[PDB]
Amino acid sequence: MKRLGKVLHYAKQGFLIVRTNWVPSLNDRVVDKRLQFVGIVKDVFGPVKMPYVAIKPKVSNPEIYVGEVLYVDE
Amino acid sequence: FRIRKCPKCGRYTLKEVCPVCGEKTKVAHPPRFSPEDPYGEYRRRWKREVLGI
Amino acid sequence: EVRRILPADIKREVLIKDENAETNPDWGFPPEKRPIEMHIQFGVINLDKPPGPTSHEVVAWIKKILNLEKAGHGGTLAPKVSGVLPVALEKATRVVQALLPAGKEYVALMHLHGDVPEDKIIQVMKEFEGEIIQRPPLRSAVKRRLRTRKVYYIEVLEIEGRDVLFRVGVEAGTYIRSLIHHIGLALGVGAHMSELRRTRSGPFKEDETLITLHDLVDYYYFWKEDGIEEYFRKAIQPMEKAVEHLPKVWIKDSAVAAVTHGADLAVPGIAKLHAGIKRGDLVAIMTLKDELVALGKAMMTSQEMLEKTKGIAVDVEKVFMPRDWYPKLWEKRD
RNA sequence: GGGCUCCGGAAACCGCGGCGC
RNA sequence: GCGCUUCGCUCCCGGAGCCCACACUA
RNA sequence: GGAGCGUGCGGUUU
Ligand SMILES: [Zn+2]
Repeated sequence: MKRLGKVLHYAKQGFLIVRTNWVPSLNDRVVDKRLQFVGIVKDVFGPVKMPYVAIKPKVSNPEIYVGEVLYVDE
Repeated sequence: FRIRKCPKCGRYTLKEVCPVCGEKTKVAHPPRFSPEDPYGEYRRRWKREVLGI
Repeated sequence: EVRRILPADIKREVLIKDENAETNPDWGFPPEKRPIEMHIQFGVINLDKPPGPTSHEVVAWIKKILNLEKAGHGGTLAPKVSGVLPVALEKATRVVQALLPAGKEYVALMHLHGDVPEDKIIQVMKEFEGEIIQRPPLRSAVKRRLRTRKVYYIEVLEIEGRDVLFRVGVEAGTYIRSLIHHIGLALGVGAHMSELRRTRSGPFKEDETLITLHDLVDYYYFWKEDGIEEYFRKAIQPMEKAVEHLPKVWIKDSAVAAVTHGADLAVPGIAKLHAGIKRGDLVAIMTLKDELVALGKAMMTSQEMLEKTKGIAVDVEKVFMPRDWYPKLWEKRD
């Protein structure tokens, strides 16, 4: 598990947007700064250098994450 | 539809006037065609007129 | 001067193999100088498709109305999408191939599901310029390589509140609803595609040449009924246009018949060619009258196609020109 | 034996289904 | 209620017809 | 009584 990025905001459709330096992949476990499972992925998209990871969360509370470093469990 | 063009100038826009250009903009997508083309007859009459035929 | 140049655009140098080679005017038919019927036989319509019908219906209609035996299109557009759609005719239909890999250019209306400050919109738009990701990875498939897609430019002409108007250049199979939706996700608010309209498909531009079903049909009747070619003539492009972007080689009149009869093309038959050609890539073989003969794949580098003297240099794959036009000239001596 | 062209690999329905106004 | 569900292209299988061509040096 | 681009299935008029 390496870091993923700071959460820029919550997408009105239902996704956490963490902006990134490297590319993850579909169905990677994403966690919190204390290994607290956050969600799974559905999209990376945009500049192959510095992409965007879009997260579809699976805990009921989504918006709590704005402005946090959501680490990416292997 | 919403997408528009200077006829004389070709630039695209949403506005009904050309930003820095002459005339009034037209809907970008071309008008719809039916294979029957029930009225082409008329149209061609028109067109002949407009371009000496 | 410009911000809008694709890979098709890049001007490729002519390298001359035989300085002297010259074409006898008697054989063949130079494109923009061939009888109306033959012009149709080997021609392509740069059509401004309307929204509503599917890409093929339109074709189907054209076929029907012009009384052709065959027609077809390269690169289908969704029924709601209008804009540049080239329609290939009769003996020309197969050319279409050429266009599929070729670059696209579009005009698009992006509706937003939420208010983002204007200043920050043209900023997140920017970063989508260059090598972009078009599908997520790590599956079962422990891959090499990846699904990068090239976006040549993003130009934002206008932006009122929630609606965003921008022009964009893109590589071959860049799914366009898919792109807006992604920037949507990225801005958060979410977005979709109000309208879209293709301004370019490779050599095919939104220009003096681009014709609607309406003028088309009508110019047709002007010819058939009033006996007036020019209008209907100026409506059909030659097929040679469908390759304007491609690498070309030009071949002595002697060579043509062989190729039209399906011979592969060997080094001594090349009068001149394009620089920068590499192995196994689509190439168009032209007569010195700049008419197309066939498509093949390069067997040699252009860079040395001229240094060598014997051997084969294009597996000829598609014969467009009729055998008729050029005499059999391999009636040699030894 | 090797290539290239052209003609095949069905058409006219009616019933369900799917897609869009 | 109207329209569409494929014009075509590639691949395979099967004919029929041209050809076997290193490019005639003015 | 052929596959795919592409959504198809049931019956009748070669
Ligand atoms: Zn203007």
